[PDB]
This record gives sequence, structure tokens and C-alpha cells, in this order.
Amino acid sequence: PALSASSRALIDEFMSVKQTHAPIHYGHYIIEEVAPVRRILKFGNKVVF
Amino acid sequence: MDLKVVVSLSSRLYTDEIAKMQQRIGCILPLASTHGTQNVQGLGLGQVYSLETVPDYVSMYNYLSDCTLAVLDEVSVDSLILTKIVPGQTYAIKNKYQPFFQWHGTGSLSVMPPVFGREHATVKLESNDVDIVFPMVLPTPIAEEVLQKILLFNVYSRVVHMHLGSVSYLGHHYELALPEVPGPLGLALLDNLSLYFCIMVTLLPRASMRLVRGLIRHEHHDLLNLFQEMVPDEIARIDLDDLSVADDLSRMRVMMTYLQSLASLFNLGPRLATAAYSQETLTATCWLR
Amino acid sequence: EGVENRPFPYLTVDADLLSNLRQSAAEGLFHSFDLLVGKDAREAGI
Amino acid sequence: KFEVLLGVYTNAIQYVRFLETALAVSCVNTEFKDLSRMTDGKIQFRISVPTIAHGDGRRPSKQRTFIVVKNCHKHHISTEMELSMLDLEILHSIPETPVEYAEYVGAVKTVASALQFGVDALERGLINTVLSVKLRHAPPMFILQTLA
Amino acid sequence: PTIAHGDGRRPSKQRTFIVVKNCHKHHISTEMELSMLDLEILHSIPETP
Amino acid sequence: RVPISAAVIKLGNHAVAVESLQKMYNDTQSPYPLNRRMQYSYYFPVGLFMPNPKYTTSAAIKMLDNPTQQLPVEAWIVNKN
Amino acid sequence: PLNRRMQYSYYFPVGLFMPNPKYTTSAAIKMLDNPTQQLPVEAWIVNKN
Repeated sequence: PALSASSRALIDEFMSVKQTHAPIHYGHYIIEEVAPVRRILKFGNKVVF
Repeated sequence: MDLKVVVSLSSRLYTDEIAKMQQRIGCILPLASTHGTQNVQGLGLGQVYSLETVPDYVSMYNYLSDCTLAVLDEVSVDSLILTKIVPGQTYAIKNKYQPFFQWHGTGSLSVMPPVFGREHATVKLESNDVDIVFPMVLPTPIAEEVLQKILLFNVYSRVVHMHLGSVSYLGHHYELALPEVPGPLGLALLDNLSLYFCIMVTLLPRASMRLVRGLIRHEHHDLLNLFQEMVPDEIARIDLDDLSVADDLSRMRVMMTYLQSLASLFNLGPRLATAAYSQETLTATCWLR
Repeated sequence: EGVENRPFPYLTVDADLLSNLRQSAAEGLFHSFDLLVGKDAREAGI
Repeated sequence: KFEVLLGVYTNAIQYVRFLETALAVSCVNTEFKDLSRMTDGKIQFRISVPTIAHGDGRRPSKQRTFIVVKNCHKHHISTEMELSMLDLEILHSIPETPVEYAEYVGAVKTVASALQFGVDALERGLINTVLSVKLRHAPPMFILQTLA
Repeated sequence: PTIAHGDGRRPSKQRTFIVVKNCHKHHISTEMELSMLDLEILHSIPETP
Repeated sequence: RVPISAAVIKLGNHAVAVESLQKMYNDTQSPYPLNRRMQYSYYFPVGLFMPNPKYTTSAAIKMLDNPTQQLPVEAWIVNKN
Repeated sequence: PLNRRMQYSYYFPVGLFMPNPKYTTSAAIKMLDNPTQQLPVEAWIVNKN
């Protein structure tokens, strides 16, 4: 699975809390990407590993 | 000059495949590159003629025109050895093709896409995932009518078709497979033929209509049998003109150049000029025309 | 393109100056160079 | 007013060798060369694994031999070296004047830098085909962390 | 040098690069001054302390 | 016999060698067969509908619309940059 | 000559418009205004001091 979302807000909350982010918020979803490569993401300065 | 390609396999060729390739020794194979050592994935005609897509033969004709040709002389384990075909050398080509056309007249041969079917010349390698298809070698009098059947099936899909689907020979009739759609490049050749015809229809002469009219009403040749004793009206309304020689002479010069251009368009695929064919040895000493 | 090809006595240095050469000549690090492939790679006629 | 040639330089091609590199640790070079002479590319081994003599009355612990056949991979390694014909025309022409002696020495040096090119090309093609053999029979580690 | 390949590819023959490097020229110059009163004494001979 | 230039590392009881043929291939300007390609397939859905007993698990995010009727219609993904 | 300078270009938008399905991804920012009818007129940036 790739890093998919349903709104920009779940994207902005994925970087804010990597552990306590909600995969579902009422109708929207966010699909955290797993892969053989752990691609590192940077949105401004909030990095996730 | 060493003219010898050693096409090498990755995996081991099984014994039944060795027997099937030893059954085909001396046949034409087209190569991808002209160099001394190659790989199997790229040997033959299978890269343009695949099982997944429609049989389009006009791109196979231009592939056989562009890439080099080689004969198969030695097949062994893990490797099969080929001999290239260059101008200036005489090569022995045996008739191992499944719709058998006898080369009695020693006519010039022609290298064809496998229009008669894949599965008789499909010869299959279960060592590596590749399919070697051998191009059909056959004389050009059969080749022109096979190419015209290919070109005519696409225009007679709309409007008896078993005569166009099969081939005609002196001894036998063989079934050659036609697709429902020719393809992009076959449609391009049919488009170029349509533009040539729709331009050249106005540059037709007027005098030969008077010949066919007086010959229909006067003397039936064996060649005049197609009309079934009937003339259309277009002949009449182009025979409401008087005949001169100057415009007809310029029209016949441009007709000469247009018939030369049509000779350029129909001549597709390689041709081999045979000399001293041996019917008892079943091989033929040939060179590239 | 500004280079002569004469049968010079070329001094044989031991530097590793083959590394990234066929790609560096393509982009144009060298202002003037001659590529001699095949029969042109010869100590030329005097 | 002159035009200085500030020196003139060429590179020394390093002589790689397959028995000098450590890729030949994983290969034993047999001096037999009969598997090139042999028609079939197979060799049959009568291997015999041991067995644990079991005691409960389940099944008799029959001996284990395996008649395994290892097919040999024959690879063909080929380079080419386009060599000019007017180098041959000086190679056969005996030189007498010192300028044609220098030109003939240059022709021999051009020829001896093509045979050396061929030998240096077949000691890199050998390492390349050996390394491609060891990368064709190399299943990945995410399989053989468990299959092994 | 070139690797001999067994797969059918267009093989590069014996290549030889002849790359030359042209020299540069850097011409530098400062400008110093000298009073003519400091030269009319330099080109004389004195007989006085 | 002769010294072989090969850095030998000790992994337990075996003393394996570590040799790089990168210099052998960079003098050809040919690619080293250990810089391989790896193509994984990436799949993601777009436009799904979460079933009508609806929930959140985050008291931080507050959208200004009706939570019962909201449909994903696009899927914001990320690039390699 | 080893006290050189840089030319970094800094770009920032002034007075954009957030689209209509408005969200937020934080607590503890409570404004006494209408969140649906919100528009930036400025862009507060930070000096080098």
C-alpha cells in the first residue's frame, strides 16, 4: 500500500503524531504506507521515518 | 570471413526440443543482431509475432526486410549455431515448411510471416520462456496472391470468403489464418493503396475502353471471361470523349511512374534467387536477390 | 575539434583517469576532444 | 612567438586477472577441460546422504542414495577489434628508412595494443560471465532466511 | 578497455579518447610611484653629511 | 602463494573475503551488475465509502461539515520529492 | 576570497484562500471569529532579528 489519504487534514495529522494518528476519521481514511523501502517523508520540517 | 552466429541458451534444452530443432536444420531464421554470439530471446520472429496480440503480418514483413536472415546449421545442448546470409555467397536452404509448396520451377523464393498458422512452426522452448517461429519460405507467385488475400480480407470483411481465406496451388489447397482486424500498419498500407487508387482513377486512359467494348461485342478471349458479357456505364461516359495522343502519352508516363511506385509498395519481404535446385536432395543453392 | 592526432611518444602515467570518462565527454566537460573508435584508434600516419 | 606542447600523456591500462581477483574464491578451476569435449553437457553424481537409524516400528530406515544430474552451463564470450588495413600494409612492408621504421614500429604498437585489447577484453568478459553466473543462481536473502 | 559480452549487443570496439587541455594566461600588474625629488638625489653624488 | 588484494572479514568462524569489482566496470564505463533495479507494485484506493456506523479516534482534527455524509472523492498521495 | 556570499530566494504567499471544506489539525487555537468566513489579509513573516 502506498501513502493514500482522503483529505489533506489526515496527511497533516500523520506528520504531527506518527503513533496516535487516526486511520479513520468519520468518513475519511488514511493508509499508512508499508514497503520494503522505508521512504522518509518531509513536509516542511515535520519528518517521519 | 567467419559468418557464424552462436545463439546461446540460458537454460538446458530438453531432448524432445533437441529433436524438434534437429528436424528444422537449414531453415531461414531472422536475427536481432548480426554479431557472433547472441541470446535466444531475440532469435526468430517471435518478438514481433506474439501469442497475446493479433497476427499483423505487414509489420512482420518490414521486420524481415530490415533485420538480417540466417540459416540454421547445427543444434546442440545449451546452444544452436546459425549461419548468416550475405550477398555474394550461395546458401543451401531445405524445404522443411509444413504447407508444402514444391519448388519445381526453380522460381525466386520469398520469406513470409507465418500466415498459415503459428502452431505448426511455433517450435516451443520450455527451457526459457521464448517461442521461436520460423518464417515461411515459398515462391513469389504464391507470395503475391497470399499478400493480396491478406490485403483483400480487410476490405471484404464488410461484404464465398472461403476462397479468399485459403490459398490456391497446383496440387493442394492449404488454409491460412486471417485476422478480423489487420492492425495499424496493415491499415496504413490499405490506406496508402486507397489514396493511390483514388488519385490514379482520374489518371486512367480512355482508349482501352474502346478496346474492351469492341472486344466484348466482337471476340471473346479467355482473358475476357470476367465481365460475364456486361459493360458498365462509367466506361460509356468516359467514352463520350475523343481520343488524342499527347495527354494520353503524358498520362502513360505518369502511369509508368505510378506502376513503379506500386511495384515498390507490393514488394515486401526478402526474396531469394534460386539456382540449381535439387529435388532429390530437397535443398536449394540460393543467394539473396 | 582543436586536437591533433600524431604518432606522439605518449608518456604512460598510472592515474585512474578512466573513471567517468565516456559520460563526462558526452556532457561536455572537455572543450575539445576526439573519440577514435575502431580503426581510428591507431598511432596515425607520420 | 611559439606554441608550447606542455607534455603528452597516456593512461596505463591495468591488467585485471580472474585468478588475481577474489571472485575466484568461489570457483575451482579444473584443469580437465573434458566437459567442453563431452557431447552432452550433463554430469551424473551418485551422492549418498546419511540417515538416522530409527528404532520404533514405523517404517524400515532404508538407505538413501540420489542419482543427481548437474547440467553444465557453457557460455560464449566474444569481443571484436576493428583493425585498419593500412596497418597491415606497413606490417608486411619491410622498412628501410628511419621514418618508415618509426611508422612500422607505430603499426606494430597499434597491432600489439589490439591483441592486448582482446586479452584484456576476455579477462573482463570472463569475470563478467562468472559474476552473472553467481547472480543467476543467487536466490535472494528474503527467501533463504527461511528456505535455508 | 571493453568487456566482452555474450548477450547479443552492439559491441563497442577499441575506443581511444584524445582530450587536450589548453593553458590559461594570467597577467597581473600593480602600479607604484616614485617622486622625482627621490630620483634626482639617487642619480647624483654627494659631498656633505 | 602470491598475495591477493582482498579485504578479509571474520564472521564467527568463517573468514570470508570482501571484493568490489566496481573499479573493473568503471574502467569500461559499463554498469556494475550489483546496482540492480527493484520494482515493487504500489496500490491504493480512491473513492471508498466507510460504513455508516462511523467513528474517529483522534480529538485533534475538526472538519467543518456534516460527519454522517462525507465521501472521499480524491486520494492525496505523496511523490518521491 | 573564502568569505563568499549566497543568493537564496525566499518566496511566500500573502492572502491566499483556504477551500470551503475547512478543517483544523490542532486543539488549543480558539479564535473569536467565524471559521467558515475566514480570510487572511496579511502574512506575518520573521526578520533576521
